[PDB]
Order: sequence, then C-alpha cells, then structure tokens
Amino acid sequence: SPGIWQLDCTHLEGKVILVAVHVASGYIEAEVIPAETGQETAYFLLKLAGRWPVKTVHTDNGSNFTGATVRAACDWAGIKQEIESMNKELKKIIGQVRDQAEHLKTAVQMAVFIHNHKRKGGIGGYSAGERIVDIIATD
Amino acid sequence: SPGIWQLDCTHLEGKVILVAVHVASGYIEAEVIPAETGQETAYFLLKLAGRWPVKTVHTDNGSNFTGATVRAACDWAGIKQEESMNKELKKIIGQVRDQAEHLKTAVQMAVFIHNHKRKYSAGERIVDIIATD
Ligand SMILES: Cn1nc(-c2ccc3c(c2)OCO3)cc1N
Ligand SMILES: Cn1nc(-c2ccc3c(c2)OCO3)cc1N
Ligand SMILES: [Cl-]
Ligand SMILES: [Cl-]
Repeated sequence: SPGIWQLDCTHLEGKVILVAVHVASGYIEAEVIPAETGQETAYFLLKLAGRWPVKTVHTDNGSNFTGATVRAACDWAGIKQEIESMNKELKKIIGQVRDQAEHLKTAVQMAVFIHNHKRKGGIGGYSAGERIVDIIATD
Repeated sequence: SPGIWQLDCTHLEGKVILVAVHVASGYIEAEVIPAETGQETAYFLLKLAGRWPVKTVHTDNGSNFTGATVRAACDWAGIKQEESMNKELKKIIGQVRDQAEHLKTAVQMAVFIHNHKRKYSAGERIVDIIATD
C-alpha cells in the first residue's frame, strides 16, 4: 500500500491539472499539463514513477489511458492500473496564492508546496511530506 | 545533511535540463526547461521544494539566480543559497534516447533508471536519510 497512488484530473482556467495522491499519506504531486492526452499523461506518470516507488495507480480509466502510449509507459515503469477533497483542498490553496503568481502553473506548485508541508496536528502533527517518507522508509 | 541539494544546468540538443541532486543520497530530480531564465529556474526550484524538504541549494550562482524572481522564490520556499551524476545522466539519456519521441521523455526515463538502480537505490537512500531526519 506504500506503492499505491490515485491520479485524477482537475480543471482551472481552461487548463488541465493532473493530481497524483499518495493514498496512504495524502502527499501530492500535481502539474498543469498542456492537454489531457495519452502522451502528456504517460509523461506525468513516468515522471512520478521516477521519483517515488509507484506500483499501482488508481485512475479514472478515461480516454487518456486507452492508447498505446500510456499503456506502454505503465508497462515500462512497472506500473499496474487498478479524491475531490484533495482536488478542492488543492483548488482552495491555489485560490489563496493565485494573486502572487503570474502563471497558474506557479500557483499550482505553490499550492503543492503548502499542501505537502502543512503540519495540521499542532505540535504533534506530521506533514503529508513527513508521512510519505516515514511510510516508504518503513516499507 | 538531509536538506542539501546541488542544482546544475546541462545542455543536450540545444535544450536546457536542470538537474537537482540530493547530495547525501545521489537521488536526482531533472527536467527539460524552456530556457535558462530566472522565471523557469524559480519554477523548477518551487517544484522541488514542494516535493522534498529543501533547506539549502548549492547553485552555479550564474545569471538565472541574480533576478527578482528566483530570489523571491527561494525566500518564499525558505531556501538559502550557499555534477558527477550529471555526466552519468547523459549516458542514461543516450541509452534510452531511441524509445522516446521527445527528449523530455528520455530525460524522465533516465531519471527513473538512475533513482531505481540498485547496486540500496538512490530512491531508497533519500527516503532513509530523510526519515532518519
Ligand atoms: C522533517 N521532515 N520533512 C519532510 C518532508 C518530506 C517531503 C516533503 C516536505 C517535507 O515538504 C514537501 O515535501 C520529511 C521529514 N522527515
Ligand atoms: C523499497 N524502496 N523503494 C524506494 C524508492 C524511493 C524513491 C524512488 C525509487 C524507489 O525509485 C525512484 O524514486 C524507497 C524504498 N524504501
Ligand atoms: Cl486523467
Ligand atoms: Cl543553472
């Protein structure tokens, strides 16, 4: 279950954002992509799998996962295929920082930063970033 | 020290790749970027610091770091400013190059192979070091 991620799309300002959540920790990797296509989805998946030990991705099973490119990426990376709060928590933070960035993509990364660093248990709490690392180090 | 990363540029096929290395593990984050500008550098650094606990980046201190935007980014993310796997990464990019239509895909395959290669991987090492703390 350390290797399980959920991947979803979210949309803002006519642009596409892919959001991957590490199910066990709530840690997020997210990016504006140029189009919800097989090619760009395969790219985002290859990027994620090269940074974290991704075994399984739960996805919406939509059009951008049916093509030979994404299947080929998943195969290659050793990944098998088998929310809304995140995507709206993420939206909220994005709205909160939207002013200070020219480009949506910058705000997206600021939002991912705040989400992964936020310690919400007070003095005891763990950030999503501390949680992913603890879970994966444990195994 | 867990929070220390080294950031360098490398150039292939007329395009610019930023490579961040987590010094204690050898783990790598790397991306083709549109141009070696302060804007794009600031963006790559914000991405990195949102994904790992970056305290200090050692950079080449060149032009893309002197501007309002990168300074502002580092300040905001709480980063202070104070290349072996860089030839290695090009080697891996050389080996996978045929299978990618686009260089940026080869780059990410190369990052994948570098971070997962065992014989602990760099990916296991960064997580152990940072969990340690
Ligand atoms: C102290 N510490 N910090 C982290 C940590 C790990 C990943 C992160 C992060 C913090 O912010 C963005 O992504 C893990 C531990 N043990
Ligand atoms: C088993 N295992 N695998 C990892 C691991 C962590 C990060 C990675 C990776 C593997 O490949 C690409 O980036 C960490 C542990 N403990
Ligand atoms: Cl999607
Ligand atoms: Cl640089």
